Amino acid sequence: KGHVYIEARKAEAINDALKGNVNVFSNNSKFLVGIVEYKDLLRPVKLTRGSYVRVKNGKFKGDLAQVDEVLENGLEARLKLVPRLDYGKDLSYTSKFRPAQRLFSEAEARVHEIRRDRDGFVTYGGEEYYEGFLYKTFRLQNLIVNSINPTLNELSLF
DNA sequence: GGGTGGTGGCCGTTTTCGTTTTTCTGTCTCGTGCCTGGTGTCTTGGGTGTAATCC
Repeated sequence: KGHVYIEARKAEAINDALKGNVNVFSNNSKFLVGIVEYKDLLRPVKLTRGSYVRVKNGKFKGDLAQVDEVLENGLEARLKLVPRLDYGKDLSYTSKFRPAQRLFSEAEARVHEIRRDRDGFVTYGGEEYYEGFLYKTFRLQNLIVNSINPTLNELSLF
């Protein structure tokens, strides 16, 4: 970030390539690059099913999960979460007023608030609930699969 | 119903160039004293002076 490279053959060529630009610090702060480093400036640079992942988007941010099914297009990956639902207690959400999490129990939703499709698979307000676990189409940008440090609650649960 | 979009949330973040008194501290060209290698001055004695005559 903040570093811009221009491939020229003379210093004044770089000067005029960066001249006439207001998005450039007025200083001519330019440094040469070693032969080995030339290719190092253009180097471009772990998502598996059953991989423990966390969410960062919308209301369910910061919730660990399991990647369930990846779409053929390669942009959206299904997740297995522990729902955070209110059972119609205050329906008449964000990432700061959210109550705690708990696996879907069909009995509670039936008693308080529901189209049963298969055994354990419940479609509730556009949400997929398999065996009490939250299923929804999560965009790959919304999820973290690398560098996840499991917490105490995850050891207790996972 | 579903496409387009203001939106509230979330998320993380910088850059046009536009005064006063002292003591202590660290450089500073500048100077001086030194020094050593080419050189300085002495003085003896024999050659280079000199002088006549031969032949």
